Amino acid sequence: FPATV
Amino acid sequence: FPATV
Amino acid sequence: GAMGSMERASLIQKAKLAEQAERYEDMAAFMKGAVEKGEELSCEERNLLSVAYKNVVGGQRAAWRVLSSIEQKSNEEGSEEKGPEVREYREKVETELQGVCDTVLGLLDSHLIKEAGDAESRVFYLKMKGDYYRYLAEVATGDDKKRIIDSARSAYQEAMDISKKEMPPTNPIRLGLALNFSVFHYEIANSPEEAISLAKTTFDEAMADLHTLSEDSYKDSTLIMQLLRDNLTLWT
Amino acid sequence: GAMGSMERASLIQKAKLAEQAERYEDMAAFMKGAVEKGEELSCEERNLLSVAYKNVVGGQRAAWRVLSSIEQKSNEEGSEEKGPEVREYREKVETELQGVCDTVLGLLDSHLIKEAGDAESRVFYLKMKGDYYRYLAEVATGDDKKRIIDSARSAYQEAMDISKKEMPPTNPIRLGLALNFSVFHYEIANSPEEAISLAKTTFDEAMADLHTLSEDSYKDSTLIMQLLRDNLTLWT
Ligand SMILES: *CCC(=O)Nc1cccc(-c2csc(C(=N)N)c2)c1
Ligand SMILES: *CCC(=O)Nc1cccc(-c2csc(C(=N)N)c2)c1
Ligand SMILES: [Mg+2]
Ligand SMILES: [Mg+2]
Ligand SMILES: [Mg+2]
Ligand SMILES: [Mg+2]
Ligand SMILES: [Mg+2]
Ligand SMILES: [Mg+2]
Repeated sequence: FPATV
Repeated sequence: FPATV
Repeated sequence: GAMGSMERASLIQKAKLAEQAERYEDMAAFMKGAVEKGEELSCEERNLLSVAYKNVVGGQRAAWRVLSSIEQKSNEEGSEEKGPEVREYREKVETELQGVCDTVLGLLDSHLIKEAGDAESRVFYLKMKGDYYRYLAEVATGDDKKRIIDSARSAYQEAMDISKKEMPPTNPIRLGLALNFSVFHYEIANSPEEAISLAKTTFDEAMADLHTLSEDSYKDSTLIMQLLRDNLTLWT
Repeated sequence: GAMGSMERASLIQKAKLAEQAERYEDMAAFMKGAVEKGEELSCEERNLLSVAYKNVVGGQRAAWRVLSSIEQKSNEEGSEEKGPEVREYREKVETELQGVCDTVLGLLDSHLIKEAGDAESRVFYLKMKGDYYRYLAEVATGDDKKRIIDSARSAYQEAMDISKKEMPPTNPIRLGLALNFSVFHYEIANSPEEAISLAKTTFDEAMADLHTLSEDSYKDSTLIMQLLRDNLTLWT
């Protein structure tokens, strides 16, 4: 999965 | 801590 | 509310203790109680709220994906029938996830967003609104999937408009908002080109503003810029 | 019981799915429902039950220790008064931990132990009884702390007596029982010499019986023997 914050 | 199972 | 009898300051103190103990469900319940006191949240308090619910929903999402993958495998050709149990349990986790998302969206709508006038608070809460509609979108399949997606898009868009007018390109809230909106484009809206454009433009405009920052601000911004770069590397 | 309407086999299937999703609270609830169907548990099912509750109580214990350490620091000389919140929240976690321990002990007493006649099941459940009294002992401070400790000791002792008569020295249940009873001696009963003697004797007698084992049994036994050695290294 791609990075989120 | 020591190991337990 | 089971937290109605506890002091606001005690709820915040206990949220911080729960974080230290990695008790994120407790942390979220304490912060929900604090929000429901009706006062606006400080920046630190806003981050306690987001940290708590992000950890809770993050675990739910991880479990949902495991179960969804098992379910899809059971629905391939040649798979032995296992009965309704996989679907039932995936649905159980999904319903609990949707409940958490609805709780957070409820706090934002009653009444965090409408009382947030400063850019730093208003952008923060609109990003959260986008994020929790995005989590609902990840599991949606019915007649309101498109409406859930548009609700996410609308919240992110309003946050982006404010952040571009009112915050520098290196502001960590603005950066994290763009990171997540970019993921929304890639993973939810089937718009990988928009995802990549947003991530690139955000990264480059932040790069050009790093010279204005202190050493501590520089570390905060470059941390999020690296996540933008990591995603671009994954996508190109 | 909220699981009263679900098939035993469906509860077991869902326990396995919950394990795969790292949803250990769910896993424990499913296994509690399965136990409450009233049939004896197979070896696999016994391990699903223990895995679930060990993970749940293990997280509670970790949180309790974090909070207890903060509480003790606040009770040192020169510490600023923080109010009742640290104690209250430590007590909240502690009460939830005791509740989980009481639930497990309740299943063992109604009626897993009394129906367990084979050594492998009876030793397994008596070890569990010792373990969950030990977790209660870790947080006990009042008029029944000594009685809780003796309840743990008594359960472990009966399990040891059966395991020595009925199982080979390399049996993994017998080995894990001894590992944990040894920790009970060291950490709970203030008997470090008994802890060390038990661990050493258990290790050496298993060493002498490894030659009788298949390659797969050898791996299972030597894994637990390494834990005995790790503890001995920590303690000497
Ligand atoms: C917006 C201003 C700001 O970030 N201020 C602030 C002050 C003190 C502590 C925090 C903070 C950020 S994350 C966090 C936590 N996980 N406990 C606390 C922020
Ligand atoms: C006592 C016999 C035994 O261990 N048999 C058995 C058969 C199948 C699966 C297990 C087992 C052990 S741990 C576990 C799990 N964590 N799901 C399953 C044991
Ligand atoms: Mg008041
Ligand atoms: Mg559903
Ligand atoms: Mg643009
Ligand atoms: Mg029946
Ligand atoms: Mg107490
Ligand atoms: Mg002896």
